[PDB]
Amino acid sequence: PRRRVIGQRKILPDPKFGSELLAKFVNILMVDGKKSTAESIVYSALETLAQRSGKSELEAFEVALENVRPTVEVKSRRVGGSTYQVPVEVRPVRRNALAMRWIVEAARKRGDKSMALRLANELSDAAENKGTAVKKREDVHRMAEANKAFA
Amino acid sequence: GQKVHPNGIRLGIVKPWNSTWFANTKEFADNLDSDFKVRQYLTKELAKASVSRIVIERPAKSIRVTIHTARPGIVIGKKGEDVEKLRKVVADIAGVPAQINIAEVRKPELDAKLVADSITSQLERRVMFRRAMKRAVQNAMRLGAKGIKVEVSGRLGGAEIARTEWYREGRVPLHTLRADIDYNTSEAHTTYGVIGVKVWIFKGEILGGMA
Amino acid sequence: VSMRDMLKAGVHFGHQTRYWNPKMKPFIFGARNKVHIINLEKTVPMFNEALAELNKIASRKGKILFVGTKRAASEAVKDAALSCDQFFVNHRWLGGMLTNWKTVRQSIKRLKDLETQSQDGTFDKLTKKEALMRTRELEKLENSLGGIKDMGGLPDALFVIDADHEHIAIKEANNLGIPVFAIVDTNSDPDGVDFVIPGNDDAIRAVTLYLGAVAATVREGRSQ
Amino acid sequence: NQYYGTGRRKSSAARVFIKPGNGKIVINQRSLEQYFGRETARMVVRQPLELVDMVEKLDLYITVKGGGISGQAGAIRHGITRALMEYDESLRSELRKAGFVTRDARQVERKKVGLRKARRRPQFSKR
Amino acid sequence: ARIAGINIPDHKHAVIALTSIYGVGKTRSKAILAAAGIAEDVKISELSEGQIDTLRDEVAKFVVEGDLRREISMSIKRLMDLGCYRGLRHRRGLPVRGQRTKTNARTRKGPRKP
Amino acid sequence: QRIRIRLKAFDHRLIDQATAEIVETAKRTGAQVRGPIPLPTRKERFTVLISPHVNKDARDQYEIRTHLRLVDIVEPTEKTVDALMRLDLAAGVDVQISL
Amino acid sequence: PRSLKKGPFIDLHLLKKVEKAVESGDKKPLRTWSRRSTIFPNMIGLTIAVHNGRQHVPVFVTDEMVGHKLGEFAPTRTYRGH
Amino acid sequence: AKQSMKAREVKRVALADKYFAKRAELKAIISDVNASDEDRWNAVLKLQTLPRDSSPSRQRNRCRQTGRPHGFLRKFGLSRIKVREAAMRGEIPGLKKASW
RNA sequence: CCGCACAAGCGGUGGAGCAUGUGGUUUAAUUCGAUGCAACGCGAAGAACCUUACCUGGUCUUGACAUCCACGGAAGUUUUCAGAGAUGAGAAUGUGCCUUCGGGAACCGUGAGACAGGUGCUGCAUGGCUGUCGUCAGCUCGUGUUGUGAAAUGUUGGGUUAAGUCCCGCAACGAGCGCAACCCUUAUCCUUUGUUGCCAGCGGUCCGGCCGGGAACUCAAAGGAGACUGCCAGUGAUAAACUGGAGGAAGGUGGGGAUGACGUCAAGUCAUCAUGGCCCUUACGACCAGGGCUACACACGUGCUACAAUGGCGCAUACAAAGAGAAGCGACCUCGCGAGAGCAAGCGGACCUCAUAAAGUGCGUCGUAGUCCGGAUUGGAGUCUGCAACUCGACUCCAUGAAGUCGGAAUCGCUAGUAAUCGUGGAUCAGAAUGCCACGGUGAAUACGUUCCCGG
Ligand SMILES: [Mg+2]
Ligand SMILES: [Mg+2]
Ligand SMILES: [Mg+2]
Ligand SMILES: [Mg+2]
Ligand SMILES: [Mg+2]
Ligand SMILES: [Mg+2]
Ligand SMILES: [Mg+2]
Ligand SMILES: [Mg+2]
Ligand SMILES: [Mg+2]
Ligand SMILES: [Mg+2]
Ligand SMILES: [Mg+2]
Ligand SMILES: [Zn+2]
Repeated sequence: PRRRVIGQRKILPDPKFGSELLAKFVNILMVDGKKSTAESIVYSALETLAQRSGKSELEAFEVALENVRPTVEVKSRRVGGSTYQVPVEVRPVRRNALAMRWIVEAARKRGDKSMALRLANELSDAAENKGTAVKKREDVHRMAEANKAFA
Repeated sequence: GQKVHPNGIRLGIVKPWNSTWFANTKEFADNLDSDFKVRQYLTKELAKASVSRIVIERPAKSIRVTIHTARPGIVIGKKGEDVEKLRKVVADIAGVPAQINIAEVRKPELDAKLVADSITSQLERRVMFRRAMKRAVQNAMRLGAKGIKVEVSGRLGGAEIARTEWYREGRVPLHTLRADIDYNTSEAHTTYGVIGVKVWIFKGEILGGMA
Repeated sequence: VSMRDMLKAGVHFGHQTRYWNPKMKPFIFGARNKVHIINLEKTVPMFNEALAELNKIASRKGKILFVGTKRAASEAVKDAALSCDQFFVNHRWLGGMLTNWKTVRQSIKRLKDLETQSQDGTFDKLTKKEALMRTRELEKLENSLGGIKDMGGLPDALFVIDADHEHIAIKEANNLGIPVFAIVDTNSDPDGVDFVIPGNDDAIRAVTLYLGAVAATVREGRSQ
Repeated sequence: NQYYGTGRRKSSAARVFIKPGNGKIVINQRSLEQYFGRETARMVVRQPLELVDMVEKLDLYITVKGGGISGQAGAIRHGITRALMEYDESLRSELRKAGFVTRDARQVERKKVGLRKARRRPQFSKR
Repeated sequence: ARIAGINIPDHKHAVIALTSIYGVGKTRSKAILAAAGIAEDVKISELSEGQIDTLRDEVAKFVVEGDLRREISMSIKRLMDLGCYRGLRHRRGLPVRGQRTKTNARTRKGPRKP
Repeated sequence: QRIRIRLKAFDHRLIDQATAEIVETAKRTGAQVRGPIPLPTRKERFTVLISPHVNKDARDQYEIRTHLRLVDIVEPTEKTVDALMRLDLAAGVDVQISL
Repeated sequence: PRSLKKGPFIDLHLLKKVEKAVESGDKKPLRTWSRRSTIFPNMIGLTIAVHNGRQHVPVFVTDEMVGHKLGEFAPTRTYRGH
Repeated sequence: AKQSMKAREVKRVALADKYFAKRAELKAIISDVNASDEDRWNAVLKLQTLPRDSSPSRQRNRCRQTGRPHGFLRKFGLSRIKVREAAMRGEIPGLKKASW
């Protein structure tokens, strides 16, 4: 973008609910460009969400995200020729994106003998404001504050 | 960096081929190999004639070839005796009844072969390459060639190093497929060394395609 | 033109007393409100004697180049040239318009070739975008040499508005010996004008007066 | 009246035909669900008809050939939209805002020399 | 549930616990299971001893794991004793099927040596 | 009973001319044509190293496109088949005749 | 390794030399250039030299060696480490 | 390259031709099963005798113009260099650069 | 100022095993070159023999190949012994055609030497071709002006573009090499033509596009039309230019190629070819068998398969494009577990074949483990190609079941149908694909910005 920022491909919504955050979300969980393998695992989570954690999974969909959607961010930059780890805000879209990465990663670190089960759990886990995605929101919300020497 | 071949690129756009005959995978390889051989024999016979072009189209049974040269009377000889025996040698070396036609070019300077080879020769006359090529470009401009470009490379005047050089006259555009550009290379084997020569002649852009 | 005819148009008007050129002292009536006032007593006879020379030149088949690059007065000077079948420069002056006659002739030929080609055809053979681009190039050549496409050779006389603004033209003319007829405001240097008219060069009314009188006398010189 | 349609996407092509009546889908003589083992694809063909909500008004005899399941469906949807514009004669504006008449081009890039993929670059080892 | 070679390797699907024995591989094991008529996925544990008896038979019919290793050892033994090309290589502990020794021969070559 | 004829060439202009001349001559002989049907032309791609010196990057791609036309006359007579034999075509074109 | 429709490839002239040896009883190891020909039952308990490419090496055949190529026994390279 | 090599190739070719028949029928006998296994045995043994150069395997594609062992184009039997050249001139009927 | 240069992102390398090149090493030979970019799965689009130049040995000396003039024999065909074959040694058959009868043609062989030959050295003698900076935006000239003049101006400045793109300013104006465009392809539509291609309508049909027929639509392939910030609104020096919207199939050079301005780097190539000169010439020339180009204490580069539940396994089950092909593909049917084999039609290919695409989808399975993961390696047993497969081919079946549990330092690649994945074909080829060249399936994420890394 040294000339002009090139926009990331603009996405379209899941049909199962007409929503898109799913769409962007599944696009995250997707591995080796296989859409069919990915969407299966979200329904193996959101469906089991609407029951394990209570109805309205699509609202549980984000109660975790809410628990994870970051606010403070650290774009370390050598403004003076020396790298400064300055805490900074990010527009809404990113923190959503970031969070989405922040959870899917946690669905790859739990074992449980299945990937579908891991996504279901971590979602609810962070849906109760407890776990890792929220944690990796905590720590970033911790080291961002810890380094505030200069703007 | 390395330039592309102006003739090749403009093939099927403004440059018709040199051999038209249809062929199939089984006979294509033999047909080109025989075509290469007659051309090789003919060019040597036409070295005296100073041939500019040699086209070869094979009809389904017969083979026909046309020659473009600055010396029609030399190719005619007397009652076509020379070219007659030539038709013979070619018909046989190609194992096909042969028909030989001549279409002499009326503008020898406006053909890159004739000019290039004249240059090669004059160099073998050890004339001053510089004035040689310069006289040639002036003659082409006098004939009205929209533009001319020439290049002599290697051992200019038996130089113990290769002082490769080029000269450009008028306008000779490249990268524009609309432009009609005759091109040709040639060589001259001086006792000191082998010297290559390239020639471009732009005669104006064509409109409406190969027609 | 009579002194009364000029004065109503405002020919006596000039630039500020802050901005004047030294050689213009003889032609300056005085100052009012820190404004230079031009003397019509000199202006009228010099303009008449210049009109005599212009009539003479046009009556020996002279080619006349009206020169002015003011954005306000460009169309006035162009129409002035058209009213007497002459040649003009109404857009920014280009150096070597006179001394470099050969390059201008090649540009004139390119303008003529493009207009002839469009009438002849082959625009359809070109892509529609390319044909439009060729029309734009023809328009650009017209905006550059609309006045001098038919001049044929170097002109026989020059009429210049605001000689200081067009100083390159007068330098060229003097280098060629082509006579210069110019409306010279107080801020201009009058050395380059062989028949000098000291007068306002901005005001549309006085400029149109100059042009109309010159063109009437040029048509008169042509008529014989 | 049978309504002809021609929708093309990726490497699939699709002839489409609409008949007013009870809503039904018959593609390559298959039944949609029976055609696609994926739901998204059934939803994609239904989406243009669903947006106008005229599903019960037109039945569908359609044919698709070439490409893969996603291209098949895309081309089918495209053909559907063209047939809908033809039948209503006022749907062109609705489809244009919707985004279903885009076509989208996007043919796969041809592999290029010296490149393991049409754009992938063979590893260049600096060190 | 004893069978040729190892006894009761693991409680896994018959074909699995079967292939577990050296000299018994996916195909020999599945063919033996088909010959026995015992089910493919039934666990070796909890399988009828009478069925296990049919297995000891159908397997001892093959060269048993202990016997197999002896015989291949003797094969390679001769192969070397003849000092034959592959005989030599075997003695040299190097690839004996034209695999390049120039690079990537570690499988038989073993740990890197300066 | 038919007379089908396949024409192959490297330039469409020649093949088009050949077909045009063969349908029109059929009209002169009162032969009923099936029309100059176009057919998938065959593209042959060749990749070739362009440098004698050792490199992999230097490469070039050429193509041979074989234009292909088909015609056929439902009811031939001496006047139709003999006219095709009488007709003389250019070299670059290919004539295949079947009944 | 080899198609068993026609059987193991052996050289004719090697058959000649070997059978002549045989009928003539033991002879000093005849020499051979065909590393390829397959050992046979008639060639048992006899020696033969075989060009390792720079020189023919003497190998004394035995029952088991039958059914293999003569060349396998001859080494075409040397090696002694680093 | 070496005219020696070119002539070697010409010879290999011309020679290996005539025995095509013999070579062929020989394999036939050999390949052909249901034989007594001696008729073949000697038959294959007989085939062995023929000039080793008889096998088409002995032959080697070689650019006709330059006798070059690598870079052979079955469609032309020429070197990648020489075919490029002949193309650039336009000899190869219809051949043009491919862009897509 | 700009560029996957950086940054934000995915997927990697660097670990493992193996394929693959290179150096080192060894060899008799392991033939020759390439050596940062711009060598190192490079030449080589394919070393068993051949290939082939390297080694070993066998051999020939006007010769393997060419012209020369003699002498003789038709040309040939078949056939035997020795040899490893080179080759000798024979031994038979034929001993032909034109001729104006002389001979000639035709070849074959022996002699004469003139001569042949070189993959011998010299890319620092060169031509030719190619790599690079770099498709980088630059490089210049005519005229003019000024300078007595070496010169400068133009190309400078400011907006502003992908661009020395364009405009306004500007003693500069024009132009060229260029850029752009013209080319091919793809994205929409229209005309013409309708078989081997299609079936909308129908009549029939065994219900198969299959057949009456249809010529609609798909496709097919020749022609065409369409994208121009055209248009509108809003900025901007009112100019250029930008932005958004509408229309539109596509929007701002619509996507992709080809095209490399000078010029640079004694770049690379004298083993494509050509060639200056030097050296061998009973041999650095020529033929033949075997070995060698595949060696392994080793080191680097490139690539492939993995480490496993988005997985594996089994069962059923689905959507392609582009091509190749008559010493060919090789249908069908029979045999075999397969490798294949037999049989054998059709196809020179919109007709036949290769060939029934995988990922997917549906069902059971396994339940985290060195596992039902991965697959190396090895034994055994065969198949095929090629006289011939041991060194040293490919593939099948049985068994073995490594290492490896996502790989430091460091590092590399990509901004959309992209990367990633999964299949497909082709070249080279008797046979010998992880290598190359193409075709499709599914198909991401991020790019705040330019401080910086490099590059220009
Ligand atoms: Mg070979
Ligand atoms: Mg060398
Ligand atoms: Mg070198
Ligand atoms: Mg050098
Ligand atoms: Mg050897
Ligand atoms: Mg090697
Ligand atoms: Mg690698
Ligand atoms: Mg598995
Ligand atoms: Mg694990
Ligand atoms: Mg590759
Ligand atoms: Mg693909
Ligand atoms: Zn003034």
